[PDB]
Amino acid sequence: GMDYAKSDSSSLVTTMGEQFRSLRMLTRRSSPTDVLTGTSVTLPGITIGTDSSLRQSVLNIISYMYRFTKGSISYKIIPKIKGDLYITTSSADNIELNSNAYSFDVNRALHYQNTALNPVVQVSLPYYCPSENLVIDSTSFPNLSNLVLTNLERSSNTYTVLVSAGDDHTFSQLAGCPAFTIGPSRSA
Amino acid sequence: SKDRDLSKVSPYENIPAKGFTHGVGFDYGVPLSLFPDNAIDPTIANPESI
Amino acid sequence: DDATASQRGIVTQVADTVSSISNVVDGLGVPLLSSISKPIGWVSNVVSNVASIFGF
Amino acid sequence: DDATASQRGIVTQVADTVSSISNVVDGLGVPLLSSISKPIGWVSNVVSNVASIFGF
Amino acid sequence: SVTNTGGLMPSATISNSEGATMLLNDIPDPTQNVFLSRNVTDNLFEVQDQNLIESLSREVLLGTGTWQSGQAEISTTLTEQQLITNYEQPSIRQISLPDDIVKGSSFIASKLANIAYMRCDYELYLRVQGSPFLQGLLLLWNKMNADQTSKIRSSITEHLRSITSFPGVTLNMQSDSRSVKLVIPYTSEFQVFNPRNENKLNSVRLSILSALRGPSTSEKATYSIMGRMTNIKLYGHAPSIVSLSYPQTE
Amino acid sequence: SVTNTGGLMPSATISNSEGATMLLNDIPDPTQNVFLSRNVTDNLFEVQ
Repeated sequence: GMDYAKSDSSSLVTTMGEQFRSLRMLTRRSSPTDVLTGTSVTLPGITIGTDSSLRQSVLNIISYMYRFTKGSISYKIIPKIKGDLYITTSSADNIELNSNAYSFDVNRALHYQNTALNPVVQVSLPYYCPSENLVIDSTSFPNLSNLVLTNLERSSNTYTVLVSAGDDHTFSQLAGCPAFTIGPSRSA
Repeated sequence: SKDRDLSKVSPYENIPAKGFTHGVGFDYGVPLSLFPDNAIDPTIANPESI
Repeated sequence: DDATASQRGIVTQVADTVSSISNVVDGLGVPLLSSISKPIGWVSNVVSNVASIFGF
Repeated sequence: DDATASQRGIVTQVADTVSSISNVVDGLGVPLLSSISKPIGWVSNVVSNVASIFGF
Repeated sequence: SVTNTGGLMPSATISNSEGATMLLNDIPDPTQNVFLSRNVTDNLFEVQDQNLIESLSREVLLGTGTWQSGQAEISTTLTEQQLITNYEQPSIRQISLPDDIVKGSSFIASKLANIAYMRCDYELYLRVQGSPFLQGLLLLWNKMNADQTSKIRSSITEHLRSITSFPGVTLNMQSDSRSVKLVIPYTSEFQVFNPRNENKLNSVRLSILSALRGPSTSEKATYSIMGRMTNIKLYGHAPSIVSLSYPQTE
Repeated sequence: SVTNTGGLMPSATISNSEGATMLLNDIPDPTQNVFLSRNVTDNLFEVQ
């Protein structure tokens, strides 16, 4: 080999409060995405990914080095105008145009919450797929479940959302890195 | 039958989500599913052992 | 061990196991996925047919 | 076992029993109602005449 | 020991196979005047035996070509107009799988007749030839499922330092053996596929990683690709026809 | 442990098959950065 290397000699506890040796721990941590104004709110599905713009979740950034995903994902939601709201799942087939029907009419799993008491909504979305694996941004399964939320009376509102990997979640197959920016934008 | 309770008054704090930025410990959120504890094992379908 | 993990009530312990490290390079290595595996704990019930499955 | 089920405080366990499956077709079968039965637990008190029944 | 009434009260419990498939409701009667034999003795030189799993694993030609100095070398970096437009890095050859084989080889195309679905694990073989005086360096590498994801995610990954971190193998001409082997594990959402339609996934590619050079200008050298399946698992019986996807109704 | 001269004095005794047919004059070199696995579990009804 012809190494000059001699192995280190340093204590772990002396300088910083923790140490981590995996990327999963960084992903379990929850981070902000983008503000969702209006009635027809659209949270990302478990297929996740493919955001434009430049602001983006940490999970969404780690997402580009891999190819497969599997497992449930978590959401925190903070409504701007306080008051109760409801959470429900749906699918493209599951929708109706009777114009007297509404989102409760399918009997999916439901979640109620008055935000005046508990401002921070916390919802975990499970993993219902036929296949053991999912290529990221797969379109091979059109009817995968997708989240929806409604106040009754169908009034407009904004939400501060922040996603995280579920404890069940993982990535697999290591593709190489995307080009990426690092510093603050130069000039104006 | 309606016997007196005794016990003790105990202090608390209303903090809705004590630590989500932490990399460890407790989800808190309710899964949208039948059965409170969904799970699957990631380790099985992996392309490699490590 | 989520049941015990929630019953004990402390954030830190999160169910211990010891992984089998391999491919050590310089005192650091890569854990096997096979040993990072943790119990699921509803499966035993579904296979053994506990009464609670039927709601009774 | 609702008393223990509430005292232990965890949602999952819900008092275990093992049912006697029958009429298996292909690895799946139908539990007897006789064995899905679970304790009621006030009846013992009414039959044994515990004091609490009389309010004293 | 009882007269057989013409079709009144036959036995109702009979069941027996004829072929490897096809169950049958009643037994044929083995009556005939004589039972004859095989006649011929073999009297021949021996030859190795043929098997189906064995037949499927046979090696197949995939590509062949010249390679020369004038061809472009892959870029270290990207610029804007090509970053927005999903630019792909230039290559000597690219090859789809497993179609190059199954729909590509009439032999294999025939051996898989009337079987419903299957699994496969590929091997590939690069064999380059040129003079001792030549200089160069190739790369043979595996682009993943690619097409099943977003156009953007198969775009920002094409540059040198990423290309060299995909699964793959390099080939210097300094080597005397001048040949390499590369293994491709099966990988998809679906657990099986019918061979005879457009089940196109993982695209193998071959790329220059150092320009060919010789004492004179315009030197050239030859190469050949070969490949074979392993770990195969065929599954099901069906008419040999193209299949259809979910929105479509048959 | 010897530098491989580009095609001068290769070993002359090598012989090995690739497919069930076709003998080959020299061994391919099994070098590559990673060795990956089969991925999918079967999850299916059995068939003959």
